Amino acid sequence: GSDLGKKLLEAARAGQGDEVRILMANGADVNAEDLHGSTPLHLAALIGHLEIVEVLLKYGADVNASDMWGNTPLHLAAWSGHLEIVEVLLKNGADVNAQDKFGKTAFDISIDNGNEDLAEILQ
Amino acid sequence: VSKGEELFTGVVPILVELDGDVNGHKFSVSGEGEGDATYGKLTLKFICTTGKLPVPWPTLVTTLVQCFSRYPDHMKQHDFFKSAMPEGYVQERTIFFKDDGNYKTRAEVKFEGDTLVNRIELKGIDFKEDGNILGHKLEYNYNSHNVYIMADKQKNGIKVNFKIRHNIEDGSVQLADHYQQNTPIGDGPVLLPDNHYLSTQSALSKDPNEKRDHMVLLEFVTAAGITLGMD
Repeated sequence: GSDLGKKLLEAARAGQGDEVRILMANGADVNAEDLHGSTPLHLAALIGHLEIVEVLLKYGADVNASDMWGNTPLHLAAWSGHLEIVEVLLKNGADVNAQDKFGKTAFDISIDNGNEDLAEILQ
Repeated sequence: VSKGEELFTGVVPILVELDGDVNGHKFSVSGEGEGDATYGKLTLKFICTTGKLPVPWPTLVTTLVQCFSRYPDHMKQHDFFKSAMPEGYVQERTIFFKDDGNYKTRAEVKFEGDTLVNRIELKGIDFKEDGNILGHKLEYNYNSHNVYIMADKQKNGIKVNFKIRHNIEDGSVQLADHYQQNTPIGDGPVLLPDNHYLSTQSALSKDPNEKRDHMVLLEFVTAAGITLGMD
């Protein structure tokens, strides 16, 4: 990111809600990226941290940010079966048709992982 | 389903050391960075510490930590690599560069304190002086591959094979057949997998502030089951 951007990426990946909130209130770039193009929302979605997902969206995170591998936050939430995070992302305009570099949507991932709950809402 | 997978829930520091000899040209490589096995990500930078790398950086990618592959939840039982940690495993390969020489490699991958360390010895023989390798004719880029993994009950480990595709600067591709074995170092129990594969993606770049011969490597690896209408 920047100085604050890097701290925000690290705090999000480590699931530190309070640290994320303080960084955002002190002006960190909500769409900071690491070298892979991972954003704070990618990382929070990956680890299933509902609070940080909601805080970042409330500070204007790009719900449909794509990393350099074509993953969106919806993909990563689906990878780990995070139902509530999928619901929240969908409700904030997540793109059900976004494809990664294998041509897969979040739905396709739910199907690969045999997750009937996610499959139902990702169509 | 392994105590070893618990060591990979966070971002983990990585150190890589390689001692190489290709057709008599001796060289060393150091690498450092981080891995995120939940995401399946590596971010690494490698330096040739002996001067100019006498082979193309792309030929070394496979040799230079499959414990960072993302294994989905339904497949955590098939994750040999992490289960062998922290004591680790020995990773050996022969790599045949078609119409050219071969690399033999032996690596120990294990934790030293909180760092995941890959230490490697590499011996290459029978390279053509003006083939694609010693002639430095490989493009500075990398392809996506499937890495096939089976259990080896006998050696309490796995066997692995795949073919790397290296773009040549004339538009052709140079294949490198990869045969691989992994054995645990510890006496602890490990996971022996059903047959499956890793799907790999990589990008190579340069650090503009780095004055040595070097490679920046970004990698993204996901484990998958065999599916209907493969083979």
